Amino acid sequence: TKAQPTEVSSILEERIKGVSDEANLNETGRVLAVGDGIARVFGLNNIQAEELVEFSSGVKGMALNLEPGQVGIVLFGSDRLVKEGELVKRTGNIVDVPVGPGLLGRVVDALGNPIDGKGPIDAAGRSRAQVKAPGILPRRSVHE
Amino acid sequence: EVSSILEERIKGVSDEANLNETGRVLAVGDGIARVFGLNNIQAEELVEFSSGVKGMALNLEPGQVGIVLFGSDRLVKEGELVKRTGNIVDVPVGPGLLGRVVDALGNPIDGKGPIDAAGRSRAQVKAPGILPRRSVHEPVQTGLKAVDALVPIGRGQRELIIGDRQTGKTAVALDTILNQKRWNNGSDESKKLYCVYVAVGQKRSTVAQLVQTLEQHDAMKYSIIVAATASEAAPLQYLAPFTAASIGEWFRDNGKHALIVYDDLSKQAVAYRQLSLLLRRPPGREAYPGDVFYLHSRLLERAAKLSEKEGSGSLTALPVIETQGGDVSAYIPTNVISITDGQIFLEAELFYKGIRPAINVGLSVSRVGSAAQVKALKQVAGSLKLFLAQYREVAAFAQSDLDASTKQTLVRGERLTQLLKQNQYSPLATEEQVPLIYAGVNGHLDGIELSRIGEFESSFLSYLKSNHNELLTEIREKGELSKELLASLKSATESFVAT
Amino acid sequence: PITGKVTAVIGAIVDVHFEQSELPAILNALEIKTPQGKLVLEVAQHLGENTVRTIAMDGTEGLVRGEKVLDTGGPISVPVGRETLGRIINVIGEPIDERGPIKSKLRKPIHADPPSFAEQSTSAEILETGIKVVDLLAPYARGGKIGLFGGAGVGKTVFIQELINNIAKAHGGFSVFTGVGERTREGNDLYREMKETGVINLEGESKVALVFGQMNEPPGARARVALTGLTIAEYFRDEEGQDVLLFIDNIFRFTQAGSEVSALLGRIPSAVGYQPTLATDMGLLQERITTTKKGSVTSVQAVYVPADDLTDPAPATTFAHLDATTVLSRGISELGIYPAVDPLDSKSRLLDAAVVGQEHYDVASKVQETLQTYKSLQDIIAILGMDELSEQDKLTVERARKIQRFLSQPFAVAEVFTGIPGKLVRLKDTVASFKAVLEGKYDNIPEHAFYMVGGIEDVVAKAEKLAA
Amino acid sequence: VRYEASLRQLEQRQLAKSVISRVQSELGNPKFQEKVLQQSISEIEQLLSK
Amino acid sequence: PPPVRLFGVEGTYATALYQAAAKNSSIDAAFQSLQKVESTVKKNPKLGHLLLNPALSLKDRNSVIDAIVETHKNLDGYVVNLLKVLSENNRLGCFEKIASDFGVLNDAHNGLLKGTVTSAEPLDPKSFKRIEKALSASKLVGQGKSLKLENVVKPEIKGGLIVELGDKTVDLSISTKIQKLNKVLED
Repeated sequence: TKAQPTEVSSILEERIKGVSDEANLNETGRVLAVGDGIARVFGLNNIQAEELVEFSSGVKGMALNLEPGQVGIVLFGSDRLVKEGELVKRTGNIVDVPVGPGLLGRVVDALGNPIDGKGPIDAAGRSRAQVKAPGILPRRSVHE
Repeated sequence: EVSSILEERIKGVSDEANLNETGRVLAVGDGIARVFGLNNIQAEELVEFSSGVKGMALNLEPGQVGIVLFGSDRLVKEGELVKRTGNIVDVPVGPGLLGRVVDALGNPIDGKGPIDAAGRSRAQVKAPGILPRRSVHEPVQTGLKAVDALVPIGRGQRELIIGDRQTGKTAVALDTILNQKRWNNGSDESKKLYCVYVAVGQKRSTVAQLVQTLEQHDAMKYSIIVAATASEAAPLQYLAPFTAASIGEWFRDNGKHALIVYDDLSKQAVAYRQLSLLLRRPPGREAYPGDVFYLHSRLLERAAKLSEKEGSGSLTALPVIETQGGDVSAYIPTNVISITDGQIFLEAELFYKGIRPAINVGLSVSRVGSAAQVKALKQVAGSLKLFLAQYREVAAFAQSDLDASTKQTLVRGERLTQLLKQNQYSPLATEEQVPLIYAGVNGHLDGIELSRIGEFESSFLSYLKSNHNELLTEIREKGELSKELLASLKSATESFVAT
Repeated sequence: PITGKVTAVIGAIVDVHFEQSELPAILNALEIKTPQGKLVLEVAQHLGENTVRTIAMDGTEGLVRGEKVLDTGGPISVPVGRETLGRIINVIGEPIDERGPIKSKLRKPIHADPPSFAEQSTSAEILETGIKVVDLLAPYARGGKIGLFGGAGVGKTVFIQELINNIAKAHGGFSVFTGVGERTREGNDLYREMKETGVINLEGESKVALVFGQMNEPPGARARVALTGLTIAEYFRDEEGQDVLLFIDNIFRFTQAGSEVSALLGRIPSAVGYQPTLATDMGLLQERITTTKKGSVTSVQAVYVPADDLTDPAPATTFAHLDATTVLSRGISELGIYPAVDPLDSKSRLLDAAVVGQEHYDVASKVQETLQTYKSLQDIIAILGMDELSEQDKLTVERARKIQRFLSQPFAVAEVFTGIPGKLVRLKDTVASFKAVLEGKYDNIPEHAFYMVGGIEDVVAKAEKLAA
Repeated sequence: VRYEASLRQLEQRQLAKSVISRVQSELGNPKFQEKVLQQSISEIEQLLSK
Repeated sequence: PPPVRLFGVEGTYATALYQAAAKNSSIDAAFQSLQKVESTVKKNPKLGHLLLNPALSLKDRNSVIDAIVETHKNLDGYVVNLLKVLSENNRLGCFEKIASDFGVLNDAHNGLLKGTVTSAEPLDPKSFKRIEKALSASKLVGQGKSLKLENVVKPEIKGGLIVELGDKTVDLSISTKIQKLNKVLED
C-alpha cells in the first residue's frame, strides 16, 4: 500500500509481540537505515531538536529531521564505524562546544578535540552552536 | 506450392513442447513487463514470452523481475507465461555471416541463408589484456590518399569518425572496404579484412541501397552487415554493437583481421537512454545515461591487435559519431573522443568547396600515427604535411598582395587541395598513392594549372604505367622506395609535366 | 558464517540480503564465488533487515539471483611488499602483468584515514631531482602534489620515467604508476616502454609498481584503483620509510568514475553533474599524500581539463588540491628543448624565498624576467630585426636563446633511446650554474655549444671541444 | 509474375481463414474431449518421466 | 527467521507475525481464527466492504477493532495485537492480503505446496489422482512438502490444461499449441 518506517519486520515484531517501548525508544534508539552519513533511528522520543546523540558506534550526531517516531541524524563520523542496529543513546544536550578564555594557543576541531593535540581543553563552559545574533539595541557605533 | 509451404509450416510446429520455469506477467506497460516468477535467471538471460517476444532483465527486482521487451506491447497482455530461455544473449560467430545481412539475433534479413556458425557467443565479452595486445605495424588502406597518408590507420586500432550525417558519412566508410577488396584478393587473411558494418537506427530503404552498393562493388562476400534499423527496438540497438563485436572477436582470434565500423554509436546511446529511462535508472548528462561511458569503454576496448600469444590477428574498429554542429562539447562526443585513439573530423565547409565527401584534415588527428603506415608512403608524404600546414596559415592572407614565399605556398597548396579531392567509391592503389604525393612534394603540380590537375592525374598515372609500370610494380612489391627509383620517378614526373 | 543471497541486480548495484544478526559495517568487502571466479562487491550502504547496497568491482553478467555471498568484513586488503614492484596488478590484487601470484607477504585495507596534524607536513622541503629545470623552475616538494600538465608529445611518459630514476637516486624511493581510465592500447605501450627503459627490469630491479585501471573496468573499480595505488605508496612511506612518487593518470576520469557511482547510488549529481562527495573523496586521496615522520608520498597527477573549462568544479577542485603545476609545452619541445618544460607556464608555490631561499628566488625571478622580456622581444625582433634593437636588448635575447639551449639536458632513462648519456644534477650545482649564466661568463659561448647539457662546468668543456 | 506472386499470397490468406474454420471443428467435437484426454495422459507420461 | 521469504509486500507483516507466533507456536490457531473472524466480518456488509474502503479515520478504525475483538476472542493474541497495529497503520484492506500470505507461511512451515491444474473443464477423479501421483513421483514435489492440488476450470483457456507447481509449469493445453500453429500458418 504505502511505505512507513514501521513496516520494518523488527519494529513490527516488537509491536505484534506486545513488547514495551518505554526508555529504549524514549531515550535510546536502535539504528535502522544508515548510510550516506545520515542515519535513521527508531525511538529517542525525549530527544531535543538539534540534540547531540552519542551512538554506540562512538559517532556523535546532530538530529536534523525529527520525524514521527523516527529521527534522521547526521553522522559526525565515518560510516565505517557505523553498522545497522546500533544503539543510540541521548547525549542529552543541544549541540554545544566548549567555550572559554584559555583556548588561545591551541588548535581544536569543531567538536573541540585539540587536533594539534597541544592544549588539553581548558574552556569555562560550552555554548550552543546555533545562537541567534544580538539585537539592534545590543549593537552600537563602530569607531575603534 | 501452397502445400509445400504448408508442410514446412506444420513441420515448424511439429514436436510438442514441455515447459519448465515460467513467470507470469502481472502488468505490462512501456516495454517493461513485470513478471512474477523466474526464481533463477542469469543476468542478461534471454526469456521468451508466450507472445513469443524475447527480452532481457535489466532490473532483477526482489519478487518480480522487470523484463525489457525487445518488441511491441500489443503482443503482450496481462497474465502471460514467460518461459525462461535460459541462455544469456548470444549470436552465431563463424564464416557463415560472410556475405550476410543479419538482424541482431542472427536471422538473415536478406534471407540469403542460415548462418554457418561454430558457436553462438555471448554479446558482451571482456576486453583482451595488456599482454594479449601488440604494436600495430600493419596499415589499413582506404584508397584515399589523404586518409592513408595524412591520417595513417592500422589494423586493431580504434579511431573516431566524428562528422555530420549524409555528407557521405557512410561513403567514407564504404570506400575503405572497396580498397580492402584489393587486400582481400591478397591471400593472407590479415589482408582479408572481413568487414562488418553496424547500421544503427538506419531505415531499411537506405540499408537496401547500401547492401546493393556493396554487392555492386563485389565486396559483399567478405562483408557482414549487422542491421538494427530505425524502427528496430532499443534492446536490439543497444546490444547491436556488443553482439557485433563478438563476431569480430572470432576473426581476430582466428588470426585474421577485420574492420568493424559502428555507424552511429550516437543512436546506440539514444537507445540506451530509452531503456534506462524506462527502467527508471537515472539518465545522465543531456538525458543520456552516465554509464553510457562505461558501455562505450567495454565495447571499444575489445578492438585490438593481438600478440602472437593469442596469435597476431586483429579487430580494427572505426566508430562513427554523428554531430549536428560539431559539438564535441556534447556528452556523447566527449566520452567517445576520450576513448578513441585518433579522430577524423569531417567538415561542411570543405563540402561546399567541392570536396565531396568532405574532410577537414587540419582538424583530423591520429594518435596511433605512422607506425601503421607503409614505409614508402611515409617517406614521400612527410613533406606534404608541412606544405599543407603552411598552406592553412597562409590561407589566412590569401584573400591579395603577398610575399613570394606565401604566394609559392599558395600555388603548391591550391594544386594539392585539388589533388586531394575525391568522389565517392573510388579506391586507389598504393602504387598510385606514392607517385601522386611525390609530384606535389616536388612542386611539379605547380606548373600544371589548377583546372588541369584533374587531367594531369589520370594522364600522369597512365604515363607512369606506360613509362614504367615496372617502377610501379617495384613500389608495390619492394614496399620501399630506393633512391634510384625515386630518381627515375622524379625524371618521369618532369617528363610528364612536359607532356 | 556471514552469508546472504543476492536479492536484486538493478544495474551493477547488487543488494544482498543476509540472515539477521550478521551485521555489516559500511565499506566492507564481500566476495561472491562466481563462475567468473569471484565478483567482489563493496558494501556502501545498509538498507536494513540485514540487507545492503553494494557496488561491484567485477562484472555482473550471468548472475542467477539468490547467490550466496560471504563477507570478508572490511575494505579489500591489497597486497604490499617489494614483490608488487614491476607487477601490473589489478584492483582485486591479481596479476595483469601475468607474471603469476605475487609473493606479497601482507595485504592492507584500501580505505584508510589521512594522517594526524603531527604526521602531516609542518614544514616542507624540496625533494631533489636530477633535472635542473625541475629543481629551479618548479621545485618538487616533500609531501607535495605537483600535477603535471602537458600531455605525451612533450615526451611526458619519458619525463615520468626520468623522474622515477631521479627519485631512486634522490631518496632511495620507488614509485607506483597508477593509471585511471586507461586506454588498454596505451597501457600496452607503457608496459613495453617501461620494461625497455629498465624502470621495470625483470631480471633487475623494478622501482615502479604498476596498477592499471582500464576504462572498461567498472566505475566502482575505476574509483578504487586510485585508493589501491595509494595503499601501496603508504606502505612504502610508513612501513618501508621510503619516499615514493605516485603518478595518477586522468583525475578527470577519476571524477567521471566517482560521478557515475554517485548517480548509481542515487545521490543527486551536483553542479556540472559532478558528485556531491567530490571534495571529500579528493580530500582523502590528497591528504593521504603528505609527509609523515617516516617517508612522504608525493603525487604527480594528470589533469584532463574539460575543454579548458577550468571554471568547472572538476578542474577547479583539482587545481585547489594541486600545490604546484608543471606545464610542459609542445612548443618548447619543438624548440628542441628536452626538458620540454615551459617555465612561463609552469608555476609553483615552492619557488618562495624561504622554500628555496631568497637568493634562489631572486635568481629565478631574473631568469624568468630574462625569458619574459626575451619573448616580448622576439615579437618585435621578427619584424624589426634583433640587430636593429638595442645592444642591451640583443644581449638579453642572445643570452636567453643560449639559456634556453642550456636548459636542455639528455634524459638518463632514455639515454639508450637517444644514444646520449643523461644528466643527474643536484640542486646546489643548479644554483651555481644559473648565477654564472646570469653574469653570462660562459654564456659568451654559442647556443649549439650551450645546447643539450647538464651543469655549467660540463658545458665549459663542450664549448671548447666544439670550437676545436 | 507480379500477379502470380500476389495470387500465391492470396491463397495463403484464403487458407488462413480455413485454418480458423478447422480450429472451430476441433473445439466443438468430442475431439474436444478425446484429445483433451490425450493431453491429460500425455501430461501424465511426461510428468512420470520426470 | 522465516524458512521462506515472500519478499514482503505486506508479507513483511506476515513474516514478523510468522516468527513471533511460530515461537509462540500458535500459527494454526491464529490462522483458523483469523479466517473465521474474517468470514463473519466480511459477511457484515458494512465494514466487510467499507473495511476495505479507507473512509475510516484513525479513531474510527480503532473503534472498528473493538467491534472485531467482540466478534471472537483469543486464538493467538499476537494477531489481536496485529489488529490494533493494522488499524493504527490504517491498512485494513490489505488485511486479507496479509491473511493469504500468513496462510502460505503457515503451511510452508507445515511443509505443504499448493499446485493447480488449471484446465478448461473439471477433469476426471482419475486425472486428479494421476496428476497428484505424478507430481509426488517427480522430485518436483519432494517429501515433507505436501500437495494440495486444485484443478480449476477457466473459460479463457480453451481446451487442454496446464499443471503448475514449483514455479515450473508444463502447459499441454490446446490453446497454446493452437497459438503456435496459427502463427506459422499466418506467417
